[PDB]
Amino acid sequence: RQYYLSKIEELQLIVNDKSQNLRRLQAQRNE
Amino acid sequence: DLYSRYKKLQQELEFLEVQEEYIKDEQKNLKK
Amino acid sequence: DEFEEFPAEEDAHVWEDNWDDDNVEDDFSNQLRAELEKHGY
Amino acid sequence: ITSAAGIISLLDEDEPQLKEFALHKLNAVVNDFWAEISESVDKIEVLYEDEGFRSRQFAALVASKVFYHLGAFEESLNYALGAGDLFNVNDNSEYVETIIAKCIDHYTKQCVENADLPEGEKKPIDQRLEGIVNKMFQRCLDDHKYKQAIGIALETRRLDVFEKTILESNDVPGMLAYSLKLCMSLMQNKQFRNKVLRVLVKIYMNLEKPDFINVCQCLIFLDDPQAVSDILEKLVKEDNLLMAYQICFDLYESASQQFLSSVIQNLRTDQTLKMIKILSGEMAIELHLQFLIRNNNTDLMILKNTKDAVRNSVCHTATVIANSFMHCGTTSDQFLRDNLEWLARATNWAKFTATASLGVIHKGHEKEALQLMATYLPSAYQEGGGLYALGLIHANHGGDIIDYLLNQLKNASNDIVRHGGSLGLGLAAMGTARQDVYDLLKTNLYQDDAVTGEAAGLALGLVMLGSKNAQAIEDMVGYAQETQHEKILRGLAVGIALVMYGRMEEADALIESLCRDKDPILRRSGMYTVAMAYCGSGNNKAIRRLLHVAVSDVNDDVRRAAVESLGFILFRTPEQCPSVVSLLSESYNPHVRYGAAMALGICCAGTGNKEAINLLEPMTNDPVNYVRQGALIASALIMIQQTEITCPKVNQFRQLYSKVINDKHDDVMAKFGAILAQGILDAGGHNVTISLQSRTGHTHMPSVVGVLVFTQFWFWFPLSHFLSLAYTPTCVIGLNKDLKMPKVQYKSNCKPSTFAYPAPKVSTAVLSITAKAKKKEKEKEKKEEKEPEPNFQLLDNPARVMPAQLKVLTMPETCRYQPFKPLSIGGIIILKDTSEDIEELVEP
Amino acid sequence: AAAEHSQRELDTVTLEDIKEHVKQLEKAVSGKEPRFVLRALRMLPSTSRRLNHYVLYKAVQGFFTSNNATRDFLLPFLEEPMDTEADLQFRPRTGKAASTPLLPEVEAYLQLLVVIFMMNSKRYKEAQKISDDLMQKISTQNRRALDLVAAKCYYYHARVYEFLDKLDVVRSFLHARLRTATLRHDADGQATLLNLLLRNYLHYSLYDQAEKLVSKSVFPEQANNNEWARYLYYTGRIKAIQLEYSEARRTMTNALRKAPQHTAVGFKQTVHKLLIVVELLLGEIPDRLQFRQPSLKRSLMPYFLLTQAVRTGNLAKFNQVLDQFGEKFQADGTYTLIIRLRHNVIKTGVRMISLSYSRISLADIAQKLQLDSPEDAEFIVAKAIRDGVIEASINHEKGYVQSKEMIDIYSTREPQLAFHQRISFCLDIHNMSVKAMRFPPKS
Repeated sequence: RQYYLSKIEELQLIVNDKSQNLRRLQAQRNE
Repeated sequence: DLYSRYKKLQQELEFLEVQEEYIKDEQKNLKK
Repeated sequence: DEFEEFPAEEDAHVWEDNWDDDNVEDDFSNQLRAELEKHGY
Repeated sequence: ITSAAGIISLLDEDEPQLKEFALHKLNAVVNDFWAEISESVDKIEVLYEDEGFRSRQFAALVASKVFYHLGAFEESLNYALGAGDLFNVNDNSEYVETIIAKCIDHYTKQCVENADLPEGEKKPIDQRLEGIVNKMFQRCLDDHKYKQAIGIALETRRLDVFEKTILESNDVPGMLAYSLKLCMSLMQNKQFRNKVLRVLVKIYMNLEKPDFINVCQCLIFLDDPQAVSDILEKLVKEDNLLMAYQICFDLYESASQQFLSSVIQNLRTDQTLKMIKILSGEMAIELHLQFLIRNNNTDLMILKNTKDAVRNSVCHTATVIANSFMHCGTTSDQFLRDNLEWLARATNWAKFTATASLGVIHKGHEKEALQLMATYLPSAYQEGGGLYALGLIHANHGGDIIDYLLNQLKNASNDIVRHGGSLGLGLAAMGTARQDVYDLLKTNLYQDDAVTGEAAGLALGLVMLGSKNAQAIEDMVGYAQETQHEKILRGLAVGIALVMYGRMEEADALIESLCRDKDPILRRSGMYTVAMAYCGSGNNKAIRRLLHVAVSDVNDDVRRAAVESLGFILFRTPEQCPSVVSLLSESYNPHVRYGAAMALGICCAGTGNKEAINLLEPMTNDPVNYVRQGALIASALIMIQQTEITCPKVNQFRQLYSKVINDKHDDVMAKFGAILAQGILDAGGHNVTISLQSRTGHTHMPSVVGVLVFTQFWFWFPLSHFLSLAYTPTCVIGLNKDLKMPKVQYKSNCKPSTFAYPAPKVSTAVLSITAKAKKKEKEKEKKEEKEPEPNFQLLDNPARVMPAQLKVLTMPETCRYQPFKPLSIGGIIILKDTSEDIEELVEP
Repeated sequence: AAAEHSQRELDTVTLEDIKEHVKQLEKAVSGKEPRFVLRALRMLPSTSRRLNHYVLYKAVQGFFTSNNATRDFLLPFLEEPMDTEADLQFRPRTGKAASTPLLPEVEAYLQLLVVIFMMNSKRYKEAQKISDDLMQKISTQNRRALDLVAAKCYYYHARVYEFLDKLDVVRSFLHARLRTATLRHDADGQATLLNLLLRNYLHYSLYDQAEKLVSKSVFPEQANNNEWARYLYYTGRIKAIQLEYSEARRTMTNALRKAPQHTAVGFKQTVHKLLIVVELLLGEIPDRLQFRQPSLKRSLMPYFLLTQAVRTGNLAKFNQVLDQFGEKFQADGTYTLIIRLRHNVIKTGVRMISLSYSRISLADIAQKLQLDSPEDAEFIVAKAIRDGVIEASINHEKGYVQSKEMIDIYSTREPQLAFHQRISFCLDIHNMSVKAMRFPPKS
């Protein structure tokens, strides 16, 4: 069960930075 | 829940990519 | 964040000092006195 | 100490025995000195490359470990795979964990490719690689909870292990429900979806008492009409009956008319006559009609303050369309009967909406309707309206009405009556794909009468709904870039949109061919075709195709149909959508802003998300008039059947709708949203809700079509009534026998209170002596001196429960009669009748 | 005593700091940003001190206290305070929070503080048992944030072993533990582990073993300044020994530039020690402003007499210094490098002659460098020319070492290339600044 959970725990880091990124791009836009 | 978390996360990543692509376009088009 | 890993292991002269100053050589007047005397004779 | 790496000198030697002690030793010390052995590589590699070494299978392990330490995973599995037994089987160490992770990570990539090209061209899969994964598959099976390996099972195809996992000990068949839900929701390949479904059905059949409810629901997506027909017959021959009824009653509430028409046909080849009677939809409308008529309660006071607040503008059509919602499927036309002179204050086209409004009010009336329509409205517009009105009553279920409609459409003034006629016939035989109807609809379209086209186009699309008819799509478009009369295109734009409903990959050419055509109307039809062809499955490819046009394209109309079209494809997951458009909805051209509201509305069918709402909150103040108009409609669309307790803005907007309508200096367009919004909030007397998603997770073809053509009200007011299709009575019928309607008393779980049915100068100071008199006057004054609440609502079989409360419903365990189909999902359910002395028959 | 009363006030403030750390630690876990922890970990060295036995006990009696075996592990390993009058129950976890197992971040952080206290209390074994268990705890723990808190503990754990003075028992452990990070794309943990590992390698002089590890391994570019400074020194030490001098100066000077302005009096002391010796072997007289600085004044004074020797070229003076100050060099780990110089003093004077003279006749070079014969200089003159310490051509037809005719660089392509490396970094800085910009998810 370990690999199936480590894999989700690295894709979680990538989506996390994407979400912080999408917020910024929304900010650069609305201005 | 090992599988369940997996598909929601990967779906989120795939969908957040679309938001990036659209926002990247709209920033460009707005600049026009 | 002191690097305690690397142990942190009179001449209170203010002026910044250049390498050439340390050079040990006889005073200038003695050089010229010799140089002038040598070519003088 | 082990502070050196000269062993690689041993592997430099030639004695085969001496290599083995070196190779063994490195694998005993590779975990630390991965550096030097990295430069060796070839030395260790050649040992395995050489087929004569005595312990080659040990060479790869050490070499593989060196590469795993170095980090070239692309080569680590290669050597790991080459070895065996000791290679990775140990399944104990971290290096094993990292190699296995990739190996099962590598496996899926090949298998996904393989399932793409299975016609012999499929690339080979190494047995050791399959060996390790299946060994893992055999590992994941026998280790611990199988609800995990199943996910990895379907992660890398491998249907055999999928069947093995669920069919194995599996604790209980509950994990079958878990797998089924995952197959429907988080599966993005239809071809796999079919293959997963076949496994889910096959497991269903072999069960001792197969779950008929799920199996028929499973089959519907699998598109197996004949298979369900044989299931129905055996259930009848086995004397099951009681379970057979729900399978039919659940079937009609999800499937398509073509599916039913085929499934009914198989049966024809006593009780079966009952089965046919209930699959065709006779019963559902009648019970759904009996519900709404028996449980109707529409606050006519709300309309009155809107009728008297109308400034005689074009908002007379709004009130005529507003009430249609407030009485959709209720037959309570008291308002139109009551206020009669005012009804006649609208003439020309609005007369066509009013005549149509009568049809929606008698929604689901059936046999009485044919005379019913002729009685009230027996005028080119009015007659055209009645014929269109007749279709609404028999919407999706014409049956016999189609033949009369076909005959009546042919004999017409070749004017408005033809316009209403085609729309009525198209609506009546919606999805029938009937050739006879289609040929006549074409002739009217080829008539090229402008107003005729706008209805023939939609009628052409609806009749061919989801048919992919190559002739229809080629023919429909061929008219588009060959006709003037923009109006005819407006119908054709949606008309060819619905022809591709739900294929979801099947054409994908009209989506690309149309999006490139210069004619902006066709482009919109291309964008809509993305909505109707990708409804539900939020394909990230399409959503990127569609947001693009809404940001770059120039013709603003296509831009709107771009942003708005998102909702149809994201409606299965209302969570993502309130975020995607949250920034679209402030775009510099107000058209794109409009698409945001309608996108938010269609997106969130009936949920009081309060996240979509808050986005529409600032919009409702938008300077543009049409951006405001859509905002209220989008808000009203999502806020249907929700009390202030359910969503804390519902009561806030209601007075905003009242304020906008009762205002005098707002543009009529904002009001049209206001009037329409009023009808949406109380549609069906607070007894219907709009939800494109079916009860069992399906895409509701009647409901989704309803909204799409409704959104095309900007181009035609009389299309407005098409939202009547999106009203699904939020009801649970306690049908026990075929016709018995017992007065079942069942209870809900309204926790802290009840909800649902909502609603029915200055004193001047004069400080000189004011206080002295008042302080002396007071002195003169002194001288003068739910726990048992509803949620146990004793409601007849027609009990209105909104979608959020279908779960908090408490089983009628107290009542002598309890339901045999699980009574937690609204709709029509079979009451499991207890011991004899059956009574409490209801049939008003 | 009021000193301890301020101490417990320091404890509570450290507890509040810890509670700030734990609340931020618990913040990052649910805050979806590992960045938060870095602030708590930077206060770690600051809060690392200022703690006695009462601190952890109340912290561990304030934190944890879930009745978990955790209390049973570190409470015995630290002296417990008496029934103190100011029993401020500092429990950021109340009931359910106590019932909920401590997140792997805070537990290690608290355990590290015990570990730090263990170091602060010289209890490297109780910390050893604490720490390896910490690792034995965090070895299984696979979160994304714990990698940071794990990284700090690692060096302390390497540091607890560092005071344990074995460094081979952790040679393997830190060697494998590193590989756990790299298979995780983790940023900080890989950085911290490598530096501690390398320190292990140089400490026993396995430069060959070390030179490999840097060869295959890649140091995360987006690494902590503190770490980036460290790795550059160790690589500089390795490169200098490997006879790649010119690169040794570039990294060491760059390593020095990254020193934490004024916190690490030591690191700047040692690097300058190698830089001065490294520079001498390459033929460059080091900067004088070094030897006068306050912190490095007496520390580098031993090297001072050397650099004066090389410029003077008085070999007798050079040997005299090694005889006296030489022994001290060994402890600094530089004696060997100085030994290289003793038979390399001729190079600089060959550079001094090539920097000023432009056509010096060989016989003259012999006179001004003390070379025994005009023939001997030729090999040395060419060799310095051969080794790229000069830019001259020896025309043996008439025995004159011509220097290269320098050109107008601004008309050649050198300035453009120097501007490119500059502009690429300047543009990259803009992207890195803009790329993060950390617009908080609009609240």
